[PDB]
Amino acid sequence: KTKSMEAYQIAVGTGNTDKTKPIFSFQMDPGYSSVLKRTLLGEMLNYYAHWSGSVKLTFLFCGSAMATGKLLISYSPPGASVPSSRKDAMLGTHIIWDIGLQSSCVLCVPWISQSHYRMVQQDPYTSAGYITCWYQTNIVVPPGAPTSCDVLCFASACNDFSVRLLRDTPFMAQPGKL
Amino acid sequence: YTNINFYKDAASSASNRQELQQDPGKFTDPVKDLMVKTLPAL
Amino acid sequence: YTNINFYKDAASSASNRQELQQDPGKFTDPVKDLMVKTLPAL
Amino acid sequence: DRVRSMTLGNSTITTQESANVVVGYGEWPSYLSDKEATAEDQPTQPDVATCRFYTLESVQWEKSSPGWWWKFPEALKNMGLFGQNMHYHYLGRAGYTIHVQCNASKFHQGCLLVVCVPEAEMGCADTSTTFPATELTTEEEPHVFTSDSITGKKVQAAVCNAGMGVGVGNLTIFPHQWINLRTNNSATIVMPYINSVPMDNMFRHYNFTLMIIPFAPLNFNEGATAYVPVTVTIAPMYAEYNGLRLASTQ
Amino acid sequence: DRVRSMTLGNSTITTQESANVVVGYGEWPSYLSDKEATAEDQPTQPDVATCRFYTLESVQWEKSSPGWWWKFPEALKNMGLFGQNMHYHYLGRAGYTIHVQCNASKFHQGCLLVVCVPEAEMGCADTSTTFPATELTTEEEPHVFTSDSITGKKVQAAVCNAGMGVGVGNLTIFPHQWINLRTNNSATIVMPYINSVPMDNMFRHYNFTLMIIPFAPLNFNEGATAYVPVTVTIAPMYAEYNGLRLASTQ
Amino acid sequence: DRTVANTQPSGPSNSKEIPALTAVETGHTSQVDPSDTLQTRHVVNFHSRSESTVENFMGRAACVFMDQYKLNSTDNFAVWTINVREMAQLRRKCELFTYMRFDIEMTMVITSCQDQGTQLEQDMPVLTHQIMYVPPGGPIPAKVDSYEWQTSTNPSVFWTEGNAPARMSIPFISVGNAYSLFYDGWSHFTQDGTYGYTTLNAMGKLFVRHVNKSSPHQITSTIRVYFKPKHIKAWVPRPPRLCPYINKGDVNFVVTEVTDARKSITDTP
Amino acid sequence: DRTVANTQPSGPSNSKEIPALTAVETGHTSQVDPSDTLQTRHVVNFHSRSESTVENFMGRAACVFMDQYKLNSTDNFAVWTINVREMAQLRRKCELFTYMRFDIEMTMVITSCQDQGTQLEQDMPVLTHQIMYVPPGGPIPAKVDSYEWQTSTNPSVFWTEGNAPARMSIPFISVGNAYSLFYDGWSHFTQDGTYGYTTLNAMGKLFVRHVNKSSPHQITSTIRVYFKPKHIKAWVPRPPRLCPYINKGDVNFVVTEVTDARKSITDTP
Ligand SMILES: CCCCCCCCCCCCCCCC(=O)O
Ligand SMILES: CCCCCCCCCCCCCCCC(=O)O
Repeated sequence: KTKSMEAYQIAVGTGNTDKTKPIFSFQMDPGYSSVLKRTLLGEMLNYYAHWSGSVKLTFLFCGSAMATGKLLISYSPPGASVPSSRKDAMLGTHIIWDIGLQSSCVLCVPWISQSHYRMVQQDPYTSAGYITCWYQTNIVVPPGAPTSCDVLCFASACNDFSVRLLRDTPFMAQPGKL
Repeated sequence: YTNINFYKDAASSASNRQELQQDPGKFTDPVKDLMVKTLPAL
Repeated sequence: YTNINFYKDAASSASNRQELQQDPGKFTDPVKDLMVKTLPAL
Repeated sequence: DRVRSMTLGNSTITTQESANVVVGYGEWPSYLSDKEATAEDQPTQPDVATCRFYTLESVQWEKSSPGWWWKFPEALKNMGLFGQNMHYHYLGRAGYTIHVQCNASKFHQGCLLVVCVPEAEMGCADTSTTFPATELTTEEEPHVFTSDSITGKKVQAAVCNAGMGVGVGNLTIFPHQWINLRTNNSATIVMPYINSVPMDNMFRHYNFTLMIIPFAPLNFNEGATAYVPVTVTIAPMYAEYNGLRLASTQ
Repeated sequence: DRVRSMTLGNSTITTQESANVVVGYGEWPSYLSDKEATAEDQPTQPDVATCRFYTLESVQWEKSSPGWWWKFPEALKNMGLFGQNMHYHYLGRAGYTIHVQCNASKFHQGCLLVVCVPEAEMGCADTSTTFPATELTTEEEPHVFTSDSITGKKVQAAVCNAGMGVGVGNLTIFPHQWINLRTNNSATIVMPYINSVPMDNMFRHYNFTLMIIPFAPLNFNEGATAYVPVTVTIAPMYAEYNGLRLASTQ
Repeated sequence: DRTVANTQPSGPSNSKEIPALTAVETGHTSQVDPSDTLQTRHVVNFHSRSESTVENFMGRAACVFMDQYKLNSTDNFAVWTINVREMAQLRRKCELFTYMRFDIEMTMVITSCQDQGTQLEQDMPVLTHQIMYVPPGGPIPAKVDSYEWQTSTNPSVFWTEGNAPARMSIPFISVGNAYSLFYDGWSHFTQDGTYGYTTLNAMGKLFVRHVNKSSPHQITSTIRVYFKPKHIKAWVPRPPRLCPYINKGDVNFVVTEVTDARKSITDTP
Repeated sequence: DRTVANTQPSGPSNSKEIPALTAVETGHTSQVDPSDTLQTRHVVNFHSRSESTVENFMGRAACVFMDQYKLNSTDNFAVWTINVREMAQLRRKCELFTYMRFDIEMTMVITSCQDQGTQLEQDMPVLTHQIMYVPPGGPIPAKVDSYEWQTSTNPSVFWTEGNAPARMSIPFISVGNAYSLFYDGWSHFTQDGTYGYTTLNAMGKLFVRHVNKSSPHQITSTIRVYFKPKHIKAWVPRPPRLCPYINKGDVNFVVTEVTDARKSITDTP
């Protein structure tokens, strides 16, 4: 799916099976996590070696107007293993999204770090947490409506984001004369 | 020092490395009608 | 001379070699209660 | 007026179709005052850690479902730092906000009654004996009512009497709200602290019981979604604790 | 001036023969200010529950005892609500007061040096390899020095170098006090928070090490008590925690 | 040099305000702050976005050209058409904006080395080099001793080896109001010719040669040119180029992948 | 620049004041002056503690790195991880404090010498060298003619032989509020990984190479780097290291002796 349009589609379903398992999970680290490495924020972050600030993620529900449901999205600060149940994910920074007319909800990571700055490259001393989603309630649709919908996510920086050290991007290489 | 020009030409000057001006409203908020964060979007 | 900076950056400056400030009380006298030399310690 | 947004701690709940929230008896929860206090110690007052939304397990509303009940605050144990403080503290005070979510399309019909009964006492099916404490509270799943008389060392879960020996239709005296699929999909109830003593042990005392009873049966035609989930979310407010000792294993 | 009384939380320590307490570098511990803060959240600040005296295990000072060391703050885990908050919190700040008790009659002689070394780094006996983390910290018993060179995947516990590659007699530069049986029987040291970053993880970082080394050997004649115990009591002060998540099992 | 915004204290709230809820179909980016959805303390931020400016970002030398000329036919001099689409390092940085105005500060580095031969016994004096910029439409030399080398009007620089590298400054010399990096058009009015940005690029050529006439044995030299933009202004930001470059003249590319493959949707390394 | 305290006159005294008597268990250092226990005259002292300051003590260059690269595979360039734990002379001086903030003023000395061979007849022009500092996380060159050498964003210095040694200034580039020389912790949160100060050291690498392509015969060069700290601040003084160093990475040591052996307790040489 890395060479198609399905990479941006987060599938959602209506069923009784596998309702206790995560919808998606990835690392918060913007510098090197494959999920958000190549985004607009990541591309500018790879020209720098230090970063700080807060990041906000919004989700759009691309489904039928008659569908309704709830979702739980949580950020777990680093220091523990990745949560494996919704009881573990409800003890952190979480927000409950009710799908409706607004059709979008915003989650903010409030820059929990020991130092003032972190490093773009992967280092054990400075690392971020994990993002996970869970089913607060199942998705209910009326008869005659599509069973499955899709969700899209957008990432952007806040007004307190900054970068200090300047380096070269690692995404460009020239094997020979053009 | 740092404010003395020894050359008449304007291109023969140091780079402006101490200027900080920003305007993110051009791209973040291009909508014609004002939107309030507290109030519902629609 | 000796007080003119030809470079805008602050790191591009000479070392501060004419500063003399001391505070030996931090280590020599860390006790909470004051002790008088003439008076007995205990 | 349909839209409403509630923010507490690090959690936020958003609704697009709802009614005005109901404050229990018209009094917002608050902290205990010095004149009304009886204890002699410095209370610990966590704010963000122990006062946030906690989403419980969900249930499926089938056509023949008779109802469910939950017995707080014990159901809120072992979740977050709210339960952990309970184990180490002999006394505590708290207030709660209850949000119940149930959604359906425009081709579905049904009605639900959400009511909080303070100091609700349940009688046994066998009048000559008592039931174990497991029947009242399990802390993991909702207990279900029944549409007929049952027997054994269990509570009388008949929907006619609701287990309290009173009419089911007269429960509207207590603070309540209705969930009608045609109109609304979420109900929110704010409840203050109600007890005879200013503080009491949380484990051995059940302050209030949340009961959801479908007065109108769910009905739909072929082709519609048959799995309608019901989810309950509760958030403690103004948590206060007095008395520190070794943890209680229970 | 010999008598002193210290009260913190629900615990109190009384001494009848002692010297004036030593404040580390002349600065009393306090809370972090807004200008020096870097985090963006509401810190939880327990006052009575997590700031009180905690008495560790005691040890016997024999005639041939070379010494002992403790590596806080990990040694303070699993005791009270101070350790419990550590498991659930990624970052924390605290200050400590250390009280060491050792008593003897007028017919006993000996001297002890109590010193807190910030950021003390221990080298391995085998210079070509590293030692497991169990050797540095055990959290239950004090680790003992030795009077001769040792080998293996362990720290060099020789009293001559103290495990840091520096002279044992030059440790007086750090805040310290002496316990002379003829004069005093208790030593108290107050230490502020010292670190490069405003906050750091407690589990993986060892802020300071408490070392007790007998410069003067214990000696006594027949008929005197041969069991002289040494007890250490530490009390956290101005505890602050930022960052809440699931508990860390370690 | 102002700092970033500070954080304001927040508390518990239950009301009809919905900062989190928004609509993304409007085309507006949400302005939610962390204080709006969580309980936060008060902190003073002194961090400054001082190195994120365009002027500081572009303010660093980068290699643009490299060639070799020898001293002992057409190998005695080098010819370069001045373009910034020959090195990938600087091409990617300058393709993030559609139009740009800037003044370059060119510098050159010249090194020489004797060639490996059977006979290497020679004694030579210091070497001198000449660099000439031919304006567009000017005559182009065809030989080392051609008549165009006497720069009556064209600029020239003479640099003896062993001294500091030469440096020069060039102003805005574009016919239009800015440099158009991307041009979506054809050269001719009949929608024919060459499609791309080559049509608008009319910069002149550069010539380098050896001033010394001859040497007993062959000697080869290499020249490297570095550009630093200053007094820069940028317009119309553009997304970064994903695919590696293929040819300098055009923007032809091959199909690539957006991101690196992961094991599963819920896979955390 | 103030002077030290003067001496005050004293006379015979018989009273209950006991300046000499004190208690050393309190942890306080006695402040007794020579006038307190003896009869002294009045002298004016003009001596000043002007060279005992930390800034003046640290204000002197010291060697930090030394390596060789040759001009004729991987021997044509040198790679150095920037650390101050490779030379004992400066390591001992900088281990007397736990935390320190300072700005370095680096300089380099480059020398070249022809290698001894059977055939030595050659004539070569002046030589040029390039030094590039790769920021942490940046691409590292793998060849002399690799593409990373064109420093679009990374700093670089070109120094032709025969001129004055190059010099540069670097500011405080630490993530934290100071440089932690001693770190008592583990890299991972599970108390595993590497124990020592290596975890906090995240400084970038340095690359040196020859600009000239080739020479008829092999030539070798040596580069030496010197550091001078300025605008320095120090905290938490530490006792000096007694035992000689064994490995750069860690602080492992061998058992040594506190002082030199004497014949007896009452032996005066
Ligand atoms: C060698 C001495 C004379 C040198 C004259 C200056 C070199 C001419 C270059 C002018 C164009 C510079 C900017 C062009 C960049 C672009 O084409 O976008
Ligand atoms: C060669 C030109 C570019 C040179 C760039 C400066 C060299 C980088 C060194 C930065 C770190 C200096 C201080 C680090 C000391 C330490 O690690 O404690």
